[PDB]
Amino acid sequence: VQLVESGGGLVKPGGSLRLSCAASEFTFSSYSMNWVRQAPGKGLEWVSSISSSGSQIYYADSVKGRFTISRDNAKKSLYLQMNSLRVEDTAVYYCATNGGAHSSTWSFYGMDVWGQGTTVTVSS
Amino acid sequence: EVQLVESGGGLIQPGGSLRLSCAASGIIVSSNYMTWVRQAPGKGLEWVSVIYSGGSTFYADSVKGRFTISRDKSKNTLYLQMSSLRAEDTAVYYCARDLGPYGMDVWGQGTTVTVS
Amino acid sequence: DIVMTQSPLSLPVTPGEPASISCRSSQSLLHSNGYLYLDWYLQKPGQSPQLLIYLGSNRASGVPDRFSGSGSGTDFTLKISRVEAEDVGVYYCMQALQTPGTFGQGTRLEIK
Amino acid sequence: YELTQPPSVSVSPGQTATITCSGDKLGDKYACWYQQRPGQSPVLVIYQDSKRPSGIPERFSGSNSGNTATLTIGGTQAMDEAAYFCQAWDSNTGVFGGGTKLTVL
Amino acid sequence: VQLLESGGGVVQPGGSLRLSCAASGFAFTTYAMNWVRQAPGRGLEWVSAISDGGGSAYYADSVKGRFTISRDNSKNTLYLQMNSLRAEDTAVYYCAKTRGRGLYDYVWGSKDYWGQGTLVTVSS
Amino acid sequence: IQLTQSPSFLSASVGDRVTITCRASQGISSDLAWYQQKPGKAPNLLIYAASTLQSGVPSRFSGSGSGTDFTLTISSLQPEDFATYYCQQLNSDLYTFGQGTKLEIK
Amino acid sequence: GNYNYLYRLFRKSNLKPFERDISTEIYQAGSTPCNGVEGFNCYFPLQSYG
Repeated sequence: VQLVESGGGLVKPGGSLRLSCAASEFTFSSYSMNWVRQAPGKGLEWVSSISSSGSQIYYADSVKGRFTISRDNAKKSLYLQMNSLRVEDTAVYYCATNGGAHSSTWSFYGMDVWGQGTTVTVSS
Repeated sequence: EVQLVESGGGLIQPGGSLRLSCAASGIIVSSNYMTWVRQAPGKGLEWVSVIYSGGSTFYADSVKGRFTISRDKSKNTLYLQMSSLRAEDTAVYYCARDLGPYGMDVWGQGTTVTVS
Repeated sequence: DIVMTQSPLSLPVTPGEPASISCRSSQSLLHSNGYLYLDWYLQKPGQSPQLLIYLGSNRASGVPDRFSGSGSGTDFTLKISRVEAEDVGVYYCMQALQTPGTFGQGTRLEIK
Repeated sequence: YELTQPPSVSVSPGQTATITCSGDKLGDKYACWYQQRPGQSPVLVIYQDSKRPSGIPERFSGSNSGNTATLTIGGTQAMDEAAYFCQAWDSNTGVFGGGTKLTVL
Repeated sequence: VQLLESGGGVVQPGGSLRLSCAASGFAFTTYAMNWVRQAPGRGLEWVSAISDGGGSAYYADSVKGRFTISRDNSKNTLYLQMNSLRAEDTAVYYCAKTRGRGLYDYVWGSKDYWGQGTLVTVSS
Repeated sequence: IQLTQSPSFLSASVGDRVTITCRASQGISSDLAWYQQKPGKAPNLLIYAASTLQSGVPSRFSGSGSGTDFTLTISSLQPEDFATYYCQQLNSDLYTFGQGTKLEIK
Repeated sequence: GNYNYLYRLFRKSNLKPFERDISTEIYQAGSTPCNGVEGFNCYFPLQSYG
């Protein structure tokens, strides 16, 4: 598929955002999605992940209780609720497909299709 | 702001027919618990009827088989079909809004009904 | 963070006189859904606070009628109609919009 | 769980590069490697510690054993100058390596 | 309505404690709860909040990880986990219930009813 | 259920502490509403749930009791505080009232 | 009061044979807009049993 993200903008610490990652084709249904953020000065961080069915949802230790990944295979969209946006969350986020249907098969694949990242900035 | 206004009562022969009306401003009648409450002269308040927000009806033991409660969604109004009127029906009736644990928060002015 | 500053730091006012307490937010606390998420508390001396003003302008159950709130966006004022001898104690404001919940520093209305 | 990559290594063009990745009992796990040329979204180049995805020339060779994951680039050219992130999965947790920068002269 | 706070006393610098907010006279099954501290003559300052059925565990920075909260929805009680206590948490602790029971009545917002408070002293 | 107020005719001067009792015969423990009625007027809530102050009621009015006993307490009388005071069964099917207590500014 | 058990009194829609309501909305009691805020004409479906 062909992936495009949206939603990154200027918010102050503690604010709310809701990113997105839209797909071109309906092959989106067969891909377990991952959210990966890229620091302005460093490499990448894994943020979250979701299964193809959406029933196997995992978060990074630094982000649980704040973010809420969700998808809609009929809408060919991937979202990421972005609450309590906090001092080090400024980054560029990448939505990357795994291919493995469930979390048990994620280690047998890699994140292959990345969309153009969306810049998120938090500051007073 | 929340006002109930009542009309329809009057001097009526025993056993006759009659109807009350209770227009409501602010409250939607069609989704709240509305009750009919009676007060005989020289006596206190007493319950008559309630029609549920879903449309289910209820009347008292002294009321069953005689009165009927009715409503209109277009005019936001409450009605009471008054029939088989005995001498004990001489009272003043108010319309009130029932909220369960919350009391009869709003009330009407009341209308005097006399039987002769 | 939303850092809120009260004004003034103290208001010693004789009973029977009116009093206004102002606390301004650093950010905008308006329209999470259309209301002003600033809440007012009184901590009377020696005992625990309860709500005086919620949503900027409205008050909770059983509050004296003398209390009223006003202001929008960043400036907010509490309006006591008539100070009396039971009104002594610190007043707090709170931003109720973002998760870090910050209170004021505490201005007492006292009897001088 | 952490993956340790040297901050950067460099070789002259046309040489063979070697970039390491260290983890606790990392030879029991599957490791993926990615190429991030500056200003670019990364691209997967090695997965399953031995297999090479479609669209990648065979000179991207990776291997894993013990506590070290290694990637080998024979005949390094100009556009091999990129950030290289060794990746691995442990307990359903995406943990990225430090990221070794490769410089060609 | 009664908010009986239990536990509390003199604990050791770096030691441990756990506090109980036994509530009654109201549902507590659809109501959120808050934890509020007040160091001696230093003002009301926030600590914690919980949703109707737990899971939502919301903390300030100074209690990041070091404090955790729980509730006993059957027995109608509120709890508070403590570890490695410093000298700045020497205070009296108020458990307080949110106004209300609908959404956008933020679980970290208005606090209608408060308790009597128990002093937690960290010293030797 | 049967609710009984006690006693019916009650008298006091301004400033007295009054305790109007509506006694629950079975025991219901949260279902009381206090209805003050100016002579020939529309009643109004005073205390709902038998202990909490209904909004807009002045702070001189208080309620107490739970279970089988219930009371109305007025801390400081006013010359206009004369009325007929009703107790009601909340959360019921017939919404049984009391007979009515007529406080008098005497 | 055992306030562990509750009952949805505040609801306008009648229930269908074997229907289970579990929502946590602000019951609007009239025309006064609730706007996610509890207060007058803005109560809550569940009612705790005493």
